[PDB]
Amino acid sequence: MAASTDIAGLEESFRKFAIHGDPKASGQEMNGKNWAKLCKDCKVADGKSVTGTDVDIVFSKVKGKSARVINYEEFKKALEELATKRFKGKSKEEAFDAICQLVAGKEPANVGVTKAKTGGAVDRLTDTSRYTGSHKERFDESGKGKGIAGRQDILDDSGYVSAYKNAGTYDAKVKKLE
Repeated sequence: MAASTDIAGLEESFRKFAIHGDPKASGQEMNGKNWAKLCKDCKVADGKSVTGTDVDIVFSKVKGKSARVINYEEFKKALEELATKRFKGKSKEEAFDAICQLVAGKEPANVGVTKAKTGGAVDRLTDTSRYTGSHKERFDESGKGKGIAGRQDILDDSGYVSAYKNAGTYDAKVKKLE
């Protein structure tokens, strides 16, 4: 419903964790830490279906462009993932709205805030972030790569079997000389 302002509350909670640190980011992306906490605060990572590691895996999968952070589109794509982890078997819409229902409205803090005062953030060398002078996203929002380039998911093999062993000074799997 409404291809733009779909859920609202979910988008609000996204901002809550997105602007965690920098309020000028608006709410375009989210890093692995804030995303990990997002699941924790909303207890989407229940441990029985979705564990901490699995949450980091999803984040490491959907991103694609290396990226310390994922954009809103890939966030709602990640939600579909965790949704199918728990609410699978039901209606696609219900599963998606359900997982969002467990998140929407809350902020990065289970009643009490997380005491983290100890990490030296005094590294203000001006070069750090810098805003005006470093770099901003170039206009490539219209023409992006469908599946990055070659789709690229997993190239996992049985373990590379060599005839009667030996082969070439033992199993030199892409060992420098190839």
